Amino acid sequence: MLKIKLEKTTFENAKAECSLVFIINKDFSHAWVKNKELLETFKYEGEGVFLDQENKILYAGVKEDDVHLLRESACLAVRTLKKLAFKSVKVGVYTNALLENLKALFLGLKLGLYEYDTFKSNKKESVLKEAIVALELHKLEKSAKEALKYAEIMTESLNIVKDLVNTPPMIGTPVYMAEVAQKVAKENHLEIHVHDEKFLEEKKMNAFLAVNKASLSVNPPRLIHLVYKPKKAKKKIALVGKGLTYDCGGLSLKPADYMVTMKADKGGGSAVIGLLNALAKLGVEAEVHGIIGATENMIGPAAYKPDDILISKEGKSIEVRNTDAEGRLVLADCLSYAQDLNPDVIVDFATLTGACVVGLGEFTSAIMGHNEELKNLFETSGLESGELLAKLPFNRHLKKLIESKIADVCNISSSRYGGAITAGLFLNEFIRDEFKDKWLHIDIAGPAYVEKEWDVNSFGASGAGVRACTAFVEELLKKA
Amino acid sequence: MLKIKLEKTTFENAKAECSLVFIINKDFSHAWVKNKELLETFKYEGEGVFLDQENKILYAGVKEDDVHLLRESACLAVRTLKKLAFKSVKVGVYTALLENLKALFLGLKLGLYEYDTFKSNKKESVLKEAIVALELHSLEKSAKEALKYAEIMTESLNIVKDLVNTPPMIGTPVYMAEVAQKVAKENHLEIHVHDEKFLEEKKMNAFLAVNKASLSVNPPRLIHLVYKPKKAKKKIALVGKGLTYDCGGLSLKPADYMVTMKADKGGGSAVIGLLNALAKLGVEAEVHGIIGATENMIGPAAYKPDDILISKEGKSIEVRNTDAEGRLVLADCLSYAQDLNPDVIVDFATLTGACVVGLGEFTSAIMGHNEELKNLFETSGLESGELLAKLPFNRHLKKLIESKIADVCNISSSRYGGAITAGLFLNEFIRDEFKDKWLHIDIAGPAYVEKEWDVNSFGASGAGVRACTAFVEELLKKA
Amino acid sequence: MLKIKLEKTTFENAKAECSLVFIINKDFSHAWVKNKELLETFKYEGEGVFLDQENKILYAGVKEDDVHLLRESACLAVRTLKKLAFKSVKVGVYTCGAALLENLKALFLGLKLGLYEYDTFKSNKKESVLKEAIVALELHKSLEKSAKEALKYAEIMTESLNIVKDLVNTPPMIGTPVYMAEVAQKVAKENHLEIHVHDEKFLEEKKMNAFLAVNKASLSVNPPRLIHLVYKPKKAKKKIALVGKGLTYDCGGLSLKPADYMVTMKADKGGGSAVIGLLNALAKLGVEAEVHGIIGATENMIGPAAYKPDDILISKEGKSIEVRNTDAEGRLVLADCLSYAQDLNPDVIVDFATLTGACVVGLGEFTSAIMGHNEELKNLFETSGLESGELLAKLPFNRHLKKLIESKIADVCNISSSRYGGAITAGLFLNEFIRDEFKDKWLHIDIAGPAYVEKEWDVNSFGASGAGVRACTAFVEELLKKA
Ligand code: NA
Ligand code: NA
Ligand code: NA
Ligand SMILES: [Zn+2]
Ligand SMILES: [Zn+2]
Ligand SMILES: [Zn+2]
Ligand SMILES: [Zn+2]
Ligand SMILES: [Zn+2]
Ligand SMILES: [Zn+2]
Repeated sequence: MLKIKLEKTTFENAKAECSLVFIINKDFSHAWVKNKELLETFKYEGEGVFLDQENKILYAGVKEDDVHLLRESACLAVRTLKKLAFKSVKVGVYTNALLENLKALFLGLKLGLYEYDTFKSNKKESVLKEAIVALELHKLEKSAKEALKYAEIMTESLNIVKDLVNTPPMIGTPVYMAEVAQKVAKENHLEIHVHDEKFLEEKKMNAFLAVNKASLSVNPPRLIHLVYKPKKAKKKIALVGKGLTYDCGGLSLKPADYMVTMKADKGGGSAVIGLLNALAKLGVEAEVHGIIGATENMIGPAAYKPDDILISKEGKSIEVRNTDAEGRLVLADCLSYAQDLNPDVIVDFATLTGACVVGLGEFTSAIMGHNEELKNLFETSGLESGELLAKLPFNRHLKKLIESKIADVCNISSSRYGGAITAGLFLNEFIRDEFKDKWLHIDIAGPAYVEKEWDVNSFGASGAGVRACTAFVEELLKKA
Repeated sequence: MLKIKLEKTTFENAKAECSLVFIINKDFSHAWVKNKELLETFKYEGEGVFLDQENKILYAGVKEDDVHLLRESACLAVRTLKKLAFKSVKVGVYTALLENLKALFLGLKLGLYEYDTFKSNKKESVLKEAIVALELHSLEKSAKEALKYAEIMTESLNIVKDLVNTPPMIGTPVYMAEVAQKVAKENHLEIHVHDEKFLEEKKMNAFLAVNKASLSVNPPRLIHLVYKPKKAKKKIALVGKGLTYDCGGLSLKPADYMVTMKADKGGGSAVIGLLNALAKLGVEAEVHGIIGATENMIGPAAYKPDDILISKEGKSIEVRNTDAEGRLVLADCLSYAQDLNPDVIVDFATLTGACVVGLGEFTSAIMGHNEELKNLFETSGLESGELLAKLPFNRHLKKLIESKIADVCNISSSRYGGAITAGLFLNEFIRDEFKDKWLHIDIAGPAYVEKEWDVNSFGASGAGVRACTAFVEELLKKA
Repeated sequence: MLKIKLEKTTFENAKAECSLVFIINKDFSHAWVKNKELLETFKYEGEGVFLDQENKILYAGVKEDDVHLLRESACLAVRTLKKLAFKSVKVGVYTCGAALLENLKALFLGLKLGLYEYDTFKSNKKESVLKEAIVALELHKSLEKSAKEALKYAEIMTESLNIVKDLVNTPPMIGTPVYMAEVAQKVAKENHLEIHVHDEKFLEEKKMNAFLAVNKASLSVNPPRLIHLVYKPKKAKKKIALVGKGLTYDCGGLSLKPADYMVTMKADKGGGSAVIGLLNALAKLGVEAEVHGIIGATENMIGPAAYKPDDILISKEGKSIEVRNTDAEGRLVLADCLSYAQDLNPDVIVDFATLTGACVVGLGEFTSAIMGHNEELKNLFETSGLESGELLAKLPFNRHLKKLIESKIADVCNISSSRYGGAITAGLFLNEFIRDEFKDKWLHIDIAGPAYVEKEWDVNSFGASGAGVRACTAFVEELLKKA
């Protein structure tokens, strides 16, 4: 809740309790650097932050003239000030290019306040409450206002997602996800449907139901369906999300080291809820459907099993060989329900595979699908939004590794290599021909939840997928 | 090899002891399908091969009208006929025309390859020739061009494959050098073969560290091939990991992961084959092939987790795992490569398991800074029939190879991003003035695979050779 | 080194390019807190350091009035100042809960230790501008004589510690057993000590086959060294033998260590290294005792000549040893070196070894284990050692543990038959090689935890700590007091 006040005034004349000045690429020459000697004395060379005490100026380093590094720096700056006693900070303006840099600056600043400290007995309300932005170029009023609108909506949407994903699993049940979705629907006047295991049975979503069987009597599943219907709809978009509120691996039980952080296996479903908040408040011209399959994957005497053969809603049978490959079962059924809506575009988000993380690192999501133009659009837009992405290619050799001797498809690969992609090729088996060129699969298993601070993300949930998909939709609608 | 004869005749008039007919996308309607009824009776629907016994016609299915699937079926067809009694097969011409003809002739030829040297039941094939009727399903010009590529590329691939398949007691660093010597003699190439004393003079201590355990058994070799044509539009350095065996070192591999490590020399072998291909194709570029050859063995002299190595470039390396040895060898070989002032540097290595986990066994990773250069390699490589993907660097991953007691650590602090942090390790040894001239290709996946797939027999594939050849040809076009 | 200058003046009139003031227990009331308002505005509440830029004052928090936290904070202050542009810092004299002498020692040693870091191989490494601390002889709450005594201790102990740390931090390709002998030779030359460096033939003649078995794998690459340093003062009240495990690298042998466990094994020479540093310290402190430093140096490598599970070795002492795991090699080298040590007929024998993983599992990374039979001797080492700033714990033998190192085909086994009590059963194994006439004169110190830690803690930088040197030094001094 960092308020940003835009003011038609010079940086020098603007009034706040302290000052923020960015040092881009180690350039200390600007007028705003009031006491350069002080920096020399204490050897500040532009890496990280430095507080001039006398002048009450916080300097924040930006290693290269780069919009993404500016976003990071702004976040680090406000993180720093949050611990101090200044109620307000003033900052000059740093910079299509102008709009993107103002978005980065304002979003950066606002995300600086976030941390998941709900359970800390020492949590303190920040004194820092406002950033005063002097509308004057470091090197317009229309752009600032637009950027500020984005920053407020995106900050709110990301923090919704981050709060949901960070919520511990005894609390963050499938029912709890549905409640978060209800608030978002009520806030934006959206249509929402919340289906239970009875609906799932009716629609023959037996893959989804299988995953939930261990825990049905404790925490029943929810299929959550949000709809944003605007005045003008240029496209119909289905966003499909894995809402595994806890994943212990089922009977194929995860080792202890790997079960921690599995409250974040609802990262994909949570991003979809945040995406409907963001896309509705931005008022995009598209009918957007947010579909979340929510359940735990627990172990117990009613668990689904290695050797079970499940009949998916689409009709294809699935040999289960490992119950820890559960996200793709839930997704198989949720994608089927999505396709019944006849959307122009389907994007699914999932913390699907460990192999993705092994391949791309913790900070980068994978993009899969058939339509290269579509995959490129999502990548380019996503990269610009500040998310790290990489396309991973299908091939015919990988496709063969998910065959089953006794079912239509196996829920794991016969090889220990290519897991993220064979997982995407599993999902493909349930994408109808007439949707294969309209479909994107985004595996956010890495950056959805990371146990350290990085970029604009505090320890834990990051809200991965939200910015990227928002940018993707906006660019898509520009062509439409 | 498979002799391919180009004849200006109709398919019908051409003569051979059997016929090969491709069935594209289940189209059985063509005149060359002599007896449709037979195929109906025996339920042949165009998947794989089917042999018309009376007419002596082998049908080979191509699932889609696709040049790469054609290359695959052509290989399967010859594999099938290799076990039969026909000395010759005739085939029509299938169709851009150039790539199709290249795919056809290459695929046909590769169908004969099997690593069967140590098999006691091996017989010589009866099949010697494919008669190609120059008739579509000038032409002769394109055909003669595709056949020249096919012959050079088959030869080049089989050089790489025989070398990679050679078991480690035989395929020593010295053995690699001898193979490189042969290629240089056949191609009138300049060649230098340096030993551990040269390494020592050049202060290539990361390289030497990996070899220390086994120095007294099989000494290391730095192999330097040079192709220098009449006209050189570019200077190109090709740099290969030549680990002729990798047991992991003191960080010993589990038994399950040590099998196939004779193929840790896949990158170095690719480079040897590339100089064969690029010299015989007569490309207008000066090409240097640089191969760092050694084993990574375990013993009382092995370099150790906790060793801190001074690279030739001068940066220090904290060793935390002796099974990340390839990047040490390459660190020094890249430094040697850069002294040559090349316009382009590409390295090939079977570098990381994480690459394989990430992309699957059939696909190589492309890393670097220059997007235009990576894109050229990717696009040309895919067209050559190799599977590739670009993997992106980022600033977060770069932090993971930091060391508290050296300039860089030879492993990442994270379990995640292995192939890429290995790429970022290599990057610390690429001078600023070469960072935009550099490609890193991780072929740990497709270099060696324990089954047949596409045009590849069990074992070595020759991965990297086709993709880099196409990359070079495309590159010189723009120069 | 950080030059310390003692000056007879007030803190205020002393001159330096910056000041250091400790803030104890969040009390900001002292006159040396020049601008108290500044600290409030920027929410400095006494945790860690805070720099008053305008006044050039570094505050360093000391959570309680405690001599050990003072030592830690001093170190932090100088670590912080090392990265700045000040050539000199001035500080006053602090007397926390120790006494004046121990507080002076803490302050001066902490300050000096703040400069250490193992950065030899770093390319970015730069010399620090910070060269001196000006100590103004004025109490925060004979002073000069005590300060001179504390300064000498801090000077000798800093030097001794950094010798151990440089040696332990040295990577294994370089830090061979021969390299260990060379460092010992330098120490000997510097201090005019007797030194003997025995090779594998001496080991052979003395029938030290446990020692030799460990070395067999790597004999042809790096021959072993038995290092024997001797400090002989005019007046010696006691003969003290210090015995150290000098495994310059331990890959585990044929019982190969997992990869994640083989890293840091350059530090398996921590015990031997501490003994080398201990002779430097004790000679320069001029202690009144004949001190022997015995170091068994070798690698424990894998190879075709490596000693094996099922090998049965005849120790120098005569007892046969069933080997069931080659990664329990330190106790074999120590069996033979302890035997050698007892041949000196010392009054006290202390061995130091990075001996067991179980010790670390038991006490944590920061604490050493003390074993032996003589409770009073054990207590002297513990108390002395704690006061010196090392963390320590006595671990008790018992008869049930002793049975677990029995062998069906030899006199003793080099591992226990149980997964439990590893550090203690290793100590009981050592005991089998301690003659009856030395059982009440023997201490075994397992420094497997603190000798090497992969982070900064207390006064120790990433890596080697020099664990054991401060503790043993204090123990010898206390011992000689009563003698
Ligand atoms: Na994650
Ligand atoms: Na492979
Ligand atoms: Na330790
Ligand atoms: Zn799972
Ligand atoms: Zn899951
Ligand atoms: Zn390796
Ligand atoms: Zn390797
Ligand atoms: Zn050991
Ligand atoms: Zn040891």
